[PDB]
Amino acid sequence: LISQRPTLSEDVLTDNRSQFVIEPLEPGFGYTLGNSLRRTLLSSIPGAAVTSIRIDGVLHEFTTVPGVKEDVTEIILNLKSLVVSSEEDEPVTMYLRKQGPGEVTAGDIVPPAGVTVHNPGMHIATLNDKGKLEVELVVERGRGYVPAVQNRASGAEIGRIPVDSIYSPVLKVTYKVDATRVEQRTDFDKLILDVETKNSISPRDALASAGKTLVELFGLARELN
Amino acid sequence: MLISQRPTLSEDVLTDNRSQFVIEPLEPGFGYTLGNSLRRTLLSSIPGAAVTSIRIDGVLHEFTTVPGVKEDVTEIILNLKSLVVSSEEDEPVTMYLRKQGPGEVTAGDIVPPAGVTVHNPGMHIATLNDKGKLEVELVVERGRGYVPAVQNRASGAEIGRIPVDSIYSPVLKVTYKVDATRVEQRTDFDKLILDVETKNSISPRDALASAGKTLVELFGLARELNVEAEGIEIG
Amino acid sequence: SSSNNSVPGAPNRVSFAKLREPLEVP
Amino acid sequence: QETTRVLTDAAINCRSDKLNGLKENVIIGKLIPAGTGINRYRNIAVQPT
Amino acid sequence: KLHQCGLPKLMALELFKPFVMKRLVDLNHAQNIKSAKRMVERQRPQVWDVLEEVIAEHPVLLNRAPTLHRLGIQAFEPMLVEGKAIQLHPLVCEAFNADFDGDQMAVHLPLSAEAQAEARILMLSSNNILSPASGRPLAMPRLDMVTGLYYLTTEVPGDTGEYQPASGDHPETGVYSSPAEAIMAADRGVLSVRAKIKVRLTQLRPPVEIEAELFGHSGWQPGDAWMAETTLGRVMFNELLPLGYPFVNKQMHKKVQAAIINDLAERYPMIVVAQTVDKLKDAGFYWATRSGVTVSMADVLVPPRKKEILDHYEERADKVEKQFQRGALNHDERNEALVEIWKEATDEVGQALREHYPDDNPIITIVDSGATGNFTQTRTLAGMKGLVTNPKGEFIPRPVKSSFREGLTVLEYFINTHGARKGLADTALRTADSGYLTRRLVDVSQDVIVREHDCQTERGIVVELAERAPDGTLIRDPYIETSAYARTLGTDAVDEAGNVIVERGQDLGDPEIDALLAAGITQVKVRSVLTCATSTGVCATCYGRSMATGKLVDIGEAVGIVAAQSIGEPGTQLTMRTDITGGLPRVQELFEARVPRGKAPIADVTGRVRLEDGERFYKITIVPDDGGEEVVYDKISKRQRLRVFKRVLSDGDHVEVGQQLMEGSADPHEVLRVQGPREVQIHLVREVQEVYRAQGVSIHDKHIEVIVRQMLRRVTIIDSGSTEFL
Amino acid sequence: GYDTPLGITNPPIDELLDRVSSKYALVIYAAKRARQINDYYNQLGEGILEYVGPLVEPGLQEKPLSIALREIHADLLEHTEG
Amino acid sequence: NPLSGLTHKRRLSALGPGGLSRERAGLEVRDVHPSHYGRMCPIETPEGPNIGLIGSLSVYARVNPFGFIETPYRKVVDGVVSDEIVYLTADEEDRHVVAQANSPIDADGRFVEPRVLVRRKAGEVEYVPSSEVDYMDVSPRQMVSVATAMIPFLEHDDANRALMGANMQRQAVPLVRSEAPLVGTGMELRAAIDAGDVVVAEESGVIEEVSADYITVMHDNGTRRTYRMRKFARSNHGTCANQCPIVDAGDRVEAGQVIADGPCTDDGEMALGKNLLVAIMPWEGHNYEDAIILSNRLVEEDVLTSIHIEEHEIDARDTKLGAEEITRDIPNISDEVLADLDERGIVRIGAEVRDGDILVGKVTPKGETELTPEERLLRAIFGEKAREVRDTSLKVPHGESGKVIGIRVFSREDEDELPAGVNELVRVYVAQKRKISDGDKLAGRHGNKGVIGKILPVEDMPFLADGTPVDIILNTHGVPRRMNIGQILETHLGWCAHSGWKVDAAKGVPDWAARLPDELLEAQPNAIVSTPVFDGAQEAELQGLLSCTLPNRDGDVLVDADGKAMLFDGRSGEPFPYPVTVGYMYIMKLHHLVDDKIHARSTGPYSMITQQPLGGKAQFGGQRFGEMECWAMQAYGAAYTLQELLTIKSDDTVGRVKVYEAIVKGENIPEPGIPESFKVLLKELQ
RNA sequence: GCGAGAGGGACACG
Ligand SMILES: [Mg+2]
Ligand SMILES: [Zn+2]
Repeated sequence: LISQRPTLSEDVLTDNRSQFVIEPLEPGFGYTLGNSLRRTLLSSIPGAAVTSIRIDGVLHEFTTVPGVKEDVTEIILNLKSLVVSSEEDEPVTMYLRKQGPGEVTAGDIVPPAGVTVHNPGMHIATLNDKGKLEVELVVERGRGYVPAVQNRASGAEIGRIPVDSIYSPVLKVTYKVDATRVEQRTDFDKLILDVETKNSISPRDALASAGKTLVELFGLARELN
Repeated sequence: MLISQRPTLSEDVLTDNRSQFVIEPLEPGFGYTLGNSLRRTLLSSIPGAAVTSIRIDGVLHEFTTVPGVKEDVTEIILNLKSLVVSSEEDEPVTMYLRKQGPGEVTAGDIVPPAGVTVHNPGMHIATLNDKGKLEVELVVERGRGYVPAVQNRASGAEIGRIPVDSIYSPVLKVTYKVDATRVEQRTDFDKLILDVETKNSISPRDALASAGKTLVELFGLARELNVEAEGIEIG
Repeated sequence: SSSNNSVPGAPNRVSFAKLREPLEVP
Repeated sequence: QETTRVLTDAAINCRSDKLNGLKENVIIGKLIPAGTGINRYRNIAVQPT
Repeated sequence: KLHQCGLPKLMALELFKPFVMKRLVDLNHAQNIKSAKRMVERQRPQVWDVLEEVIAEHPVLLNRAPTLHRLGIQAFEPMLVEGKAIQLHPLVCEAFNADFDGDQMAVHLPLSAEAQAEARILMLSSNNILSPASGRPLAMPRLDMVTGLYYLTTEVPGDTGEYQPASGDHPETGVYSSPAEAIMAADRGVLSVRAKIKVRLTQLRPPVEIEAELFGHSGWQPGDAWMAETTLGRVMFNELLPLGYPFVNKQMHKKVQAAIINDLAERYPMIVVAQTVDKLKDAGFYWATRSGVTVSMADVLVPPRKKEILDHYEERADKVEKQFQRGALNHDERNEALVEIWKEATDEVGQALREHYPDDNPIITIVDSGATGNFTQTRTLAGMKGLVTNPKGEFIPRPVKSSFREGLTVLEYFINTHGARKGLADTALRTADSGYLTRRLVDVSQDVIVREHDCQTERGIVVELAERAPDGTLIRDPYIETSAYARTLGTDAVDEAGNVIVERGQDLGDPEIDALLAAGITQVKVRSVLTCATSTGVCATCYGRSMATGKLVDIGEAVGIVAAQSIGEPGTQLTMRTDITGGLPRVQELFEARVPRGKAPIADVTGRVRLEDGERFYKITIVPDDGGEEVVYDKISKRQRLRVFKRVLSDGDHVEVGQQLMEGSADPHEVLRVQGPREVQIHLVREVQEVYRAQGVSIHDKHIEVIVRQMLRRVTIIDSGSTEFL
Repeated sequence: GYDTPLGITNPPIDELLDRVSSKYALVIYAAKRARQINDYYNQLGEGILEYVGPLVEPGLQEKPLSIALREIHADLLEHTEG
Repeated sequence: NPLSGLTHKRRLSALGPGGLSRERAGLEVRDVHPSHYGRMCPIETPEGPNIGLIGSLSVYARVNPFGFIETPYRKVVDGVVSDEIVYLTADEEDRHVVAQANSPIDADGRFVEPRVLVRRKAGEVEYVPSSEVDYMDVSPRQMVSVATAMIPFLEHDDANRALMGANMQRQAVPLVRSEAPLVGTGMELRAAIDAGDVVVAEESGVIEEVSADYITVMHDNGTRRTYRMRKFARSNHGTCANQCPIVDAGDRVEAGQVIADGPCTDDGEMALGKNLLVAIMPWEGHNYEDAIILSNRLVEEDVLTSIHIEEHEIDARDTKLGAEEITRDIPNISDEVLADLDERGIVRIGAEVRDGDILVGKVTPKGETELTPEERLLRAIFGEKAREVRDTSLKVPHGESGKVIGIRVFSREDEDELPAGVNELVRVYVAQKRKISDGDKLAGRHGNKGVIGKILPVEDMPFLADGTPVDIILNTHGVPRRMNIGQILETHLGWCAHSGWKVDAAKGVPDWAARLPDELLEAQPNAIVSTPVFDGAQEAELQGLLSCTLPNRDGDVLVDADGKAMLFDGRSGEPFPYPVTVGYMYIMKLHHLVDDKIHARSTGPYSMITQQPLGGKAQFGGQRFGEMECWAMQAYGAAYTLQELLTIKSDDTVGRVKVYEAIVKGENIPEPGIPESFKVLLKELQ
């Protein structure tokens, strides 16, 4: 009977991704645990993302703002890569204004206190001498994928453009087990998990949240007698 | 975040040692993420004890049959292997079996020293005839999982002792499935249905409790990085 | 000569062709 | 098939349909004389013991 | 589950609108019916709740046009499913002929209690496993399930965990105490699911031989224990079968599964068969995913010896062309020679590919598991396409010589397009023709329905049932599932005037045929629908077993429509022959009693024959033994060929009353006139069955017998007597 | 042996068949009994006639025909053929 | 899509006035005559009851002045394959002798081998020494049409599946992004610029201004031209027609350059669909028998989503009693529905609508009506109008919803051309961003059609060692028995293109790469390539390119030399015991979406002639229960269900109402009566 | 709330 409990060691490969190493897992409890954490990471790590935007010069998603090279739907698609981190659970609103020629990027937003944009270098659109963009985005906390909330579902005005929301800080999770499996039967697994997030939260926070979700979930099994 | 619907856990007894646990309504797809983990922990995380090696008097090279017994060596090894034992000492304890004369021999003949116990004395092992004598020494130890027959690494430590496959785990068979209960109103919450079957040593409820304990330990190893985290809470 | 060359803004779509085409498509 | 010929010669013969076939009872919307439609079962009476 | 079908909520709400209206009006959710109507039309949330409440235990009929046969429409238990597609159980696909590449299906809702009872009892999918045509199962696993089960139950020698019996140094290290221990060892990477092990099973009936060897008479298996050399795949499979079914221990080819499900259908209640089929489906899918069967460029192996044989046969073709250019033969003969040598070459290439391919290759495994495809498609895929047909039907003698893996050239592809487009157009026209034939049969035989349990008529047709062999043996007649099976004996069977073997009125199933063959008797007099004496319809006993249910037919069965649909289903699937017609048109002209386009006159009297071999015409005369007259013949071109028997009709040969003098298709009218209704009935049945077996389609004869009975109801009148008759 | 059936397959049909002669008989048997049950429920408030509404423990909102078929399973009915 | 528009033109319909019809069409006129080579594609054709009758011109074919279909040919003289193209009709073609397109000329017009495959007079194919050859095909793919020329590895597919792929390439809906194919053909670009929708500069110049609506180019000499973009225009079949610029203010553009894209074009070239990661294993039977299982990413990231614009129409006309008017004032209806309507009827731009919502508030004179006698005398005293009207407004059909794009109003007051008797005519456009859902039809280019059985979450999908989930999983049993093994080769070459490659030219070059063109021994990731139709990547080249498949980011080859990969199961966690074939496949979104197919009826309009329910999805309509279905019911023996389906569900005009009332009240179903259609038959016989 | 025309989907290769 191997009397050794497992541990957890972090290895910071880069800023946005890192490898955690849990060992020694019980023979056969390798791939299993890795997948049980992969699912949790890709599914239930709460985050923030833009829920609905409003542009003064348009009323729906299928038109064009004057001047801008892209069309409202292209701007929606480009504003689907905006990674944010809101603190206040309630909905918040942040504005954006640009006049004259130039490249409108994610760095030109004016988020209120608490919330912020973590990739100023993204290209949102391009304007010209006639360009004028005035867009207010709404950010709400949530988890997973929820499609756009309908205008008539709420009391939204005509100018509202609901946008489907994908709150998921994690970006890519994988794993691999290196089991010694020596002939002396003192065998064990060595789960090397690799987690990469989209700059919203470091992989430490995502894995901690997954562990919290799982510890709380399995309370029912332990909480029986 | 508040789940808004706490999963429950109910059971339906099938036999004295068997159960069909139901967990409902788990989130989508929180039926496979934990079903396989619970299955693996049940199978190979609940400590137990069992035989590891045996030496039989009268047989040293002829590993087929044994004198004075109507059975053969394979039959004896099969019978001993499916024998339930509970122990507390970590080092390999040794046990003795000896029956002289004709008749039949069960799991009640093996004398257990202090600490080791047998939960099924009435289990036929072999039979003897023509004033036959059977004398067999067993090695029993505690552990986890299912260790195959350990190769005799020592050249001559146990000339008369042969190793054997060993079933340490208390739970013999676990299966699981999921469903799509209440697709519309409840947005397709999964219903994990575990079917667990265990040795007498423990009821399946206790096995699930131990599986939950070890699972919470392993998954809290992840939780002990950023305690002020955010995640799903049943509340 | 890989790629369809007689179009100005052609993306450089490298081709496996072994036989040259004497006649461009009408 | 051959609606004109059969219909007109039936008219000349003044022939009468008995309405006891399987396709004849489907046109007029009656229980087909087969399966659950035959009188052996259509008229079965059931009452508690 | 096999009795369930998904149903989108958007469809269930509209179908069940009045029901949900009533249910929610009862629940105060809407004050009056009009308010309920507005609520459901706007789809307020609680509606969904009530919808489920009503939809539970309420069958709905699913149908897919064309409704070729009875199983086209089946009753399923609905349930709400997200999305907008009717989720259909896979095992019913073969019944509907439904594939999921864009099909659509229609859902009807029975209303009255009679309609609901009919949907639940008569038409429920779990109650319709066997086809109504020949009794073979249609709810069995197919394609992915068959591949998964074949991978599961196949045994691979030299695999990890194998039972090695070496002794002296250590035990066998292959035995396992229980399937629980073996699955535990398989979850760990020790024991492969397809490794020869020895388990100690205690909840599965042993094979019959082991049953007699160990227990003898009445070993009650769930408690006892017995050793079994097997593979854990087979052990896991046998847990899917019912408890009492003996351990099978065979590689689960599709035919083996067919035999197993036939045995289950015959010997067990339909509910058990449905549950076993569902569990087989689940295991088949699960182990098809793990089977690792994938198709890749690397796994489509090419035969290494292609070049040498291609050069050999190209040299032979060059020689044939060379001697053609020297005038050795005409163009027809040289086209024949090229076609022959290239057919031989393609057959050889197929053989070489077959011998070169490994055993566990994905393509060879898929074809050899019975799941899909035939080896010709693999030969074309790797090997060579072979000969290709011109639009007229002749063979292009080139031929194509590049496999689809190697890639055809421009002209070879162009040549292939001929056959492809020809096949498609033929398919459409044949579909139309077979539809017309089905309509005609259904309209000529609908009024044949069972009416009496038994007419007690002593008459009955005869069935050959494994004729004698020249050396002297009982070689089973190949086509027995259609003729002898599922019929009731008209007279008892005896051997050497000994004890009775099978009494009159026996079902005559497979055990019964084995008893017959063991006793040595060959011929059996069995009742049929031809001899049934009932005034209206047919008596139940004469008809025999109902193929679907498996028991004797009911008193209300519409056997006529069942027979018509059975004969019209394999239509759209008969190919013609490359003159004696032998395709669907042959069936059409045979069932229409047409004068055959290739009549082969049969004699009308026995005795020696004066042959007069006619040139551009013919002439035959049979010396009558009544001596009445040697009925003379002429106008028969010098094209037909004297039929071959015992020998081919020779000068002075002793002919019979129906010896086909020449070759061709005899006429039912003349053979009726000359022999009688018995012989014309047997002639019609034999020809229709032969045509349907040219394509290898199995139809039980009793459907053809129903149609042929409906042919010969009427008699012509020669003398009116004195009663109103023309 | 018959494993626990569910939904529309319960009670097992093959056990019902022994309580009748042919499948068609079971159809009409159950349908007429279901009409009786629905009629009891529908007009229970007033002076019910010879309709003997449910005989086996009815479900909370068991559909009439289901109660009927279960009754036939428990040998709680009799029939006279046409 | 542009391909369908291009292919409808160039189509050759063998039926019409002065030509044979389908019933008159036999089974020899539909074949592929040997004279179709180079003049009519033998692959592309409808597969319904139109096979052979409807075809398409080959790529190089040109029509003679008289009407015959010519074909270019390279005349060979003295054994030298000159470049003197000459156009021949069928008569000249079969008069002379023609060699195959792919013959090994020795870089000077002389063949290598004596025997070359030659087409003789009467369509025969034989081998002839290189002395009698008189003409040569200009190039391979001279036989195929434009639609079929876009199928990569066509010479490995079968004629049936090639035909299906060619037919299905004309059905893809235009997506929102329209990524170009990783593996394609040289025909995409030409087929795109000739389709017409790709906006092209006629004369060179320098870009002056760019915006979503216009692209203003400055030419070399004085003249400026503002190309007007076509944004969100409804095509004839309901799809979108967006054009987006692909140039900036500083670019200079040569004459004939692609200035802007169309619906399905990506920087000039045709893009009918998207490249998704494909695995070729049978996954848990959800992808069973042509069913395909996608990943939720395709829904999350809008990989496969299309904008569909539906058009609704209503006209106010002069009625017998007066005129029809459209106003916000409407007979009794809750006021909330008027919230979306503007002051003058038609709804406001950008307003979401659903089934049953009002699009055009319309009323018509109710008819002659009777006042109560006291009301009538009081109204005569008033002189008041009846003010009756009856509300009949444009409401969307069931199962329709989405934003409102445009309201186009036509009135006689504005001096427009309207049909006589119509005062007002207003069009409303309603768009919906249809995602990909269960049952929507997806198909590659080689005839691998299939509906979407299930859309698994991203987490429970097979993922490579890198952790990238497979976007779609195709069954493996559908490949071998259809002889369309180009989907596998397309998969392999797609992986090679996505991951790039670099042939090790350290010791010369590998033998298999001897004939490989230069600047193919290396290729960066996402390096689009092209395999022409009948001259493209060989099997040996594919094996070689898979041998060198340079690692993505770490030291790791996800897909080994066999084209297969080690896949980790998404649910069980453990890897699949054998490697799986993974790659990138170009699959498309066919226009057979479920939302257009699902239908349900319980009560609707009825035919007045015979009182059967109406038919079709446009109206409510009920599914036909034909003769064959009734035969099946009779076979079962279900008399009562047949009576139900034929009597009180369809024609018992006195019975349908009773059935509705009985079900609503919960009573027993009434007994059926006599169908009205039988009464109609009786009256007609009389 | 019918008719004609056109296009299109689904339909056994042993
Ligand atoms: Mg289909
Ligand atoms: Zn009879």
